[PDB]
Amino acid sequence: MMLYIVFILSVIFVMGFVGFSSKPSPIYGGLGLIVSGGVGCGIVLNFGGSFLGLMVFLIYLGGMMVVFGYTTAMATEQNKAVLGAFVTGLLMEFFMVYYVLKDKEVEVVFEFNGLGDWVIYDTGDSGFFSEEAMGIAALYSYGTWLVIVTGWSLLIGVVVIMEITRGN
Amino acid sequence: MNPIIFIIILLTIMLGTIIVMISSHWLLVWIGFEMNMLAIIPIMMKNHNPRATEASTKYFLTQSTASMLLMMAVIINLMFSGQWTVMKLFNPMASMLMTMALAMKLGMAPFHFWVPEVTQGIPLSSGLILLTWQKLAPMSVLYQIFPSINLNLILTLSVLSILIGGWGGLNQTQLRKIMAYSSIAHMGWMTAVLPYNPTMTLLNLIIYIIMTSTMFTMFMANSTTTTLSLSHTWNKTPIMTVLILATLLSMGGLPPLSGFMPKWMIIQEMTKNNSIILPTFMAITALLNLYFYMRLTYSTTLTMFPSTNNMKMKWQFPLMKKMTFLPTMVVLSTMMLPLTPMLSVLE
Amino acid sequence: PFFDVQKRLGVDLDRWMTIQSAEQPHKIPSRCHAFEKEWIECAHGIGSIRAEKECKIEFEDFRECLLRQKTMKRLHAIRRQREKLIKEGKYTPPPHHS
Amino acid sequence: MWFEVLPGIAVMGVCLFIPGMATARIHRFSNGGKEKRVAHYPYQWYLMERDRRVSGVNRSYVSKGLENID
Amino acid sequence: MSMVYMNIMMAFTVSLVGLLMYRSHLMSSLLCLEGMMLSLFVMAALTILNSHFTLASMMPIILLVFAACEAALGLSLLVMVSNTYGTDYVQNLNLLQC
Amino acid sequence: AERVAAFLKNVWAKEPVLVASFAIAGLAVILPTLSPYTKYSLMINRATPYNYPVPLRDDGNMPDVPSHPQDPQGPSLEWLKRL
Amino acid sequence: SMMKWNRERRRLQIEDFEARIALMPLLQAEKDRRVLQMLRENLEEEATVMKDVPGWKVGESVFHTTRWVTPMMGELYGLRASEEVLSATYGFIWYT
Amino acid sequence: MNLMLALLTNFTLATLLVIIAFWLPQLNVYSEKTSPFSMKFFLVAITFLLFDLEIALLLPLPWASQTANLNTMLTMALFLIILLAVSLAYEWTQKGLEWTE
Amino acid sequence: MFMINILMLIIPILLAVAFLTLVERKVLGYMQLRKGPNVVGPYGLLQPIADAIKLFIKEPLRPATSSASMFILAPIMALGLALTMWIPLPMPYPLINMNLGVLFMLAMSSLAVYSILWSGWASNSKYALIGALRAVAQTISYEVTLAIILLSVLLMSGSFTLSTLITTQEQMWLILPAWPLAMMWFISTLAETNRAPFDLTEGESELGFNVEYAAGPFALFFMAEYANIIMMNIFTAILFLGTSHNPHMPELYTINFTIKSLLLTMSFLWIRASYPRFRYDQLMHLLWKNFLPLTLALCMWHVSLPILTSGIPPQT
Ligand SMILES: CCCCCCCCCCCCCCCCCC(=O)OC[C@H](COP(=O)([O-])OCC[N+](C)(C)C)OC(=O)CCCCCCCCCCCCCCCCC
Ligand SMILES: CCCCCCCCCCCCCCCCCC(=O)OC[C@H](COP(=O)(O)OCCN)OC(=O)CCCCCCCCCCCCCCCCC
Repeated sequence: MMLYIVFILSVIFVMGFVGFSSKPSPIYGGLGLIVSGGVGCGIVLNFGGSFLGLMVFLIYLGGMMVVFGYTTAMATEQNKAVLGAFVTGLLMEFFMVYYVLKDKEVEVVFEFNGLGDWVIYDTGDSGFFSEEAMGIAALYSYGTWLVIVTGWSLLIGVVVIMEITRGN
Repeated sequence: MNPIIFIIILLTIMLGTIIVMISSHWLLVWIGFEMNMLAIIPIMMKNHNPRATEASTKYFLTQSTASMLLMMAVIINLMFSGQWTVMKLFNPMASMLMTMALAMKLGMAPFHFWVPEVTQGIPLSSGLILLTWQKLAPMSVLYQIFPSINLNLILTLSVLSILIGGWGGLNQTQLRKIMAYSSIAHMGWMTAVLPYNPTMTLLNLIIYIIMTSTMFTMFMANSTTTTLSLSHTWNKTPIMTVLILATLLSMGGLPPLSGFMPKWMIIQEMTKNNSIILPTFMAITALLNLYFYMRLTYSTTLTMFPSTNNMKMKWQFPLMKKMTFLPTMVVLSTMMLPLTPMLSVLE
Repeated sequence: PFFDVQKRLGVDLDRWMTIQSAEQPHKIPSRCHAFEKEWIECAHGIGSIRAEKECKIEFEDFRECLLRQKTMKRLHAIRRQREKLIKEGKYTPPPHHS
Repeated sequence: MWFEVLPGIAVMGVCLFIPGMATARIHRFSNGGKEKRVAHYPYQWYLMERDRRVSGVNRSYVSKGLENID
Repeated sequence: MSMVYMNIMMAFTVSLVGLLMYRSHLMSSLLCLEGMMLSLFVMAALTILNSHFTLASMMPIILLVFAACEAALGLSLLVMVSNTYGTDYVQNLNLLQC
Repeated sequence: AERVAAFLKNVWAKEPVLVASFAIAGLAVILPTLSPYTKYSLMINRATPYNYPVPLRDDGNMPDVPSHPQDPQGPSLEWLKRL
Repeated sequence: SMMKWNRERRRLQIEDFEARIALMPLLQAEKDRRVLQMLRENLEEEATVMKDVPGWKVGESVFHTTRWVTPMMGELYGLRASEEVLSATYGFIWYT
Repeated sequence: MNLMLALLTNFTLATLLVIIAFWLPQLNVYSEKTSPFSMKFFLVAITFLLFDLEIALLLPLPWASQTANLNTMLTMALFLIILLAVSLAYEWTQKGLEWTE
Repeated sequence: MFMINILMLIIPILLAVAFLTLVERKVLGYMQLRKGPNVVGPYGLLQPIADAIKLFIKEPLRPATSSASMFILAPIMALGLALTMWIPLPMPYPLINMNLGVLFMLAMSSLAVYSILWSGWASNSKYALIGALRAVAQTISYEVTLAIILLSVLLMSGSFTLSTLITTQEQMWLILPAWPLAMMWFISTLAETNRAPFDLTEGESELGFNVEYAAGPFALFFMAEYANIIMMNIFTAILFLGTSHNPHMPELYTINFTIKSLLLTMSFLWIRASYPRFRYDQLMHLLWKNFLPLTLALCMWHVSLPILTSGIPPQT
């Protein structure tokens, strides 16, 4: 059952989404989105992306999601619909999991397969480097245009937010 | 707001739209949209009142959702073709989300409920940017991916926009809402001819921008935002009523004014493709636009509405508004029909 | 592009990351470099109306190397047949497959 | 006096020495008296797996020298 | 496609439906908006890593940087909505009907 | 000449931290242009052999390409052993 | 001091990298024979498993081209033990 | 598998201490006892987020120094850091980094 | 054997934290002209054990928390993450030999803010929330300088591998070429762990967030907090005071490396006894107006310095 680690994580990934998509109180909604983020990194790590997976923890979970929780505790004033949506979500997940595990082929918009994610991995690698790392480091040698527009947007984010929040 | 920061924010709105038009990569197209939405919110919040705050919120949620759908189309297109180039999409499901993402950004029906409300809650100058400049970026992408757009989807969004823009405008007294519904109606024409001749999509866009910019400029000169407040203009600036009459008649497509040229050329490019029912239905439904334009002509220029006593104090001061390019825009909005063959410069 | 500023100025703003058979750092190839190259060289210059018909063979191969749909159907068939014969006493896996 | 503070330091010092001493010894015990192989990059992993096939016994740390060559 | 893609692709659908059905809180919907980018982040990274599209390994980071900048702009509006009506309820934002 | 001294001696008294920050950042932007060893950084980076040196089919007219690694022809890393 | 030591470390990296280059030809030759053997081993089992199927060709390519295509994990370890498959798929990612 | 066991052990151990901490004294039987949004705090969080994102673009610098285009690489590296310092200056002069009303 | 390895790392950590409480109370005592614990066991060697038993058989409060599930999640997360930050530390051989270990420690360290934020919610007290917000704003502010300073140091090392820092310092400590960064790294670690002169949480007369906790749950927050004090000082010694590694005598490394890690942990106790406490607005200005301008400037200097001397480290 360790060969299907990626699929097991993806199932937990969806269940978390059904958690905060049903929209419980914001405190619990943010809690469910942290669980999905951690599971999301786990999936990316098992596909060979280590820098990308860790960037999720540092920037997404330890960054944005901290600001989300920080802003919730200060501007949120700490039902049947929630339970109804949550139960509806799990049932659809169960049936999708049930069928892809029975006949190993499901057609919903796209043709999905059920053999196992491991069957599409590359079979040959003998490099003395990390291919993912080389691509990201190319941001400075190849992505000159990307660096300029991204940096300017971040600078404008500082200017814009101060304008919006002044109130006068 | 500091004047220098106002220039910087505006140039970022332009830069976002320019990045979309010069990019051969879907990531830079998406970055262009994000830089555009980030910069335009501060000009909508500039007056610091609850209505502006509500308008900026409804705009953010709509444009944020539209951008997420667009990025989902790009990734699906990457999975099925292994490339990022800005061209025809290689999956029908990617095309639907891409076509629907752009429809939401444009404001086409039935993704239209935010255009009347956002345009109403922001100043006139912000509305002018929203209804003219913000339409360039989505139309640029449609110009490039039209070979793969679902015909029944693009023509269905076009027909609903023409209808909903027409009926919505009849029941309005606020000027900002009237232009918003007018903007929805003209979008349907631009996307109706897109599968057949994209050149006429640009011509109708160029003419619409010129005419719409003229109307907002004349409203801003007298600080008029309601039908009644516009009816005092005859007693303050008589010349400005004659210019409003001419532009309103132009927007309605009445010959021999400029606004008849796109309606004329779009009907031509659709009958060549044996499309007879749609152009007729489109042309007849456009009479709804001509009606509530004519209503403003009755209460502004063709009749003299009641005035107030304090108006006499206004006669002693001039107009200090900028009214930039107003003499040039008004002439281009009315006297360009004899130059119709010039559309070939757009090819 | 709507405006071809890059071609006019001869500046490569964003064309270096459009395709996966372009120049990569340290000459690292993509898994489907050969298939992408073949389709690109088939459809070059003839417009997309013709390429949709006269380069369909290359395109189907490229899409087979991307999503591997046909291969997974074939492996799935073999696994079922082996499983069916396994639960009848009619098959015997060799020592090096166990 | 000040030197009566040392006995607490010795206990705290010893507890921080066990984790380092234990890992070094356990690796050598489990790797036939050698350091545990370090495989950060794919090439190193490929060699280690190859060593597993060459050992006869399915163990990466059993090295075969010239005496295994004819 | 594959088995993992189904759940990632179904996680985007859940968040989209969650974003299109507001309950009361504005903060709740912003989470559904940041769930959408998380699913897109994972789905793109899976495609790029599996195909050895080396130069595209930087794209998911750019997706994360802009999506977080947009999220910051969203929270700022939520704060300014709460400083006016005393809560982040969407039903209060109904002045523009007329 | 006296205006600058008065200005510099005032920030050095009231804002020593900022004065240090700009001096350090200013050196990071200037020295690489004037440094004679910046060219050796590129040569070291180009000399590192991550990939395999695929050999070239011999046609006869290639006197600058060695037939064996230990032949004297081809690029030399002697400058690196002495750096 | 840092400049000197870093410079010595680059000369050491080249020496370590050149050892890999000197060995790649032997490792490439071994890998080619190991990949082909596993493909042939699967070919035999496919023939036995599907000798009586309604219209099945043994070892039929799914590509129109006749060019050599690198096998994926499913084609090599399709019918092997889970432990061997687990090592060849997640072994590197899970090592330490 | 090793990293998975390490995480399982640490959090499993922490849970045990927590539950036996809430129950061990409950093996005892003690008599039942019976019976504003701040704007500046929000701006600190947002300023951290925008700074934190810019750090994400700087983390791959050590690998970026291994390229053969050091002139281009060193130009963009100093551009990102300079832009990050420009954001700090803008907040500093616009009274963003203040705690007085 | 790996499972034995994990326990050989966890239990000694907790024992070290237990006797750090004693050492702290006695070093503080002698700097104050007194003794500290010397009655409970010889030289107070049984004082830590008495304190532990007392807390775990004392009745806990568990007030009417708004959730009652965050109240139990907060100490699990704090202690769970605190032990997890030790697994990649080379002493000299890591339990888990990560390629991006330095980045792993930043990632896990930035998650410790949730236990501060969650415990604020659970307390259900409006005032206790304000204290949690100030603590959270302090932690995120000072991990901006931790990330940039670490990046600057790694430019002289070449990788995020923690064991490569040992090779980098095989001829000389990094404290020599990068002492200005070491100063701002050392102070940034005090602010992260809410240590004097940066302990506003425990700094009564202005506020703490963990005020509603007593007995065992309180000890769990305490244990996690002190394990982070040892861990950050072990990180500092590896980063700036590299110890030479002899593969044949690994114990030699561990003894020298432990002595450095203790001396840096005692420096934390030394600094607590010597200075008064910062004001909240004053430690924020120490970061956004003094450290950050220098950290950004030194980052520019350290990106360019290796290039202009031809001293770029190897990638591997
Ligand atoms: C050739 C190229 C060379 C390039 C590099 C050149 C570098 C030149 C030197 C630059 C200056 C060096 C930087 C030093 C850091 C300055 C930080 C700063 O902001 O200072 C002002 C700051 C505050 O300055 P301030 O409060 O006095 O005022 C600031 C400015 N005004 C007046 C406008 C407000 O000082 C502090 O950081 C306060 C310290 C808090 C208490 C810390 C307790 C110290 C305990 C002793 C620890 C000793 C270190 C142990 C290290 C162990 C490591 C293993
Ligand atoms: C070519 C590539 C590099 C291009 C870099 C271009 C971008 C630079 C980005 C810098 C970061 C943004 C900082 C900009 C803000 C400057 C400070 C400021 O805002 O001015 C405030 C100050 C207020 O004045 P006041 O307080 O009233 O009175 C005392 C003032 N001294 O008013 C003042 O009087 C301040 C005076 C202006 C500050 C000038 C700073 C110049 C820094 C360059 C120094 C380089 C020297 C390097 C050589 C060192 C050799 C040892």
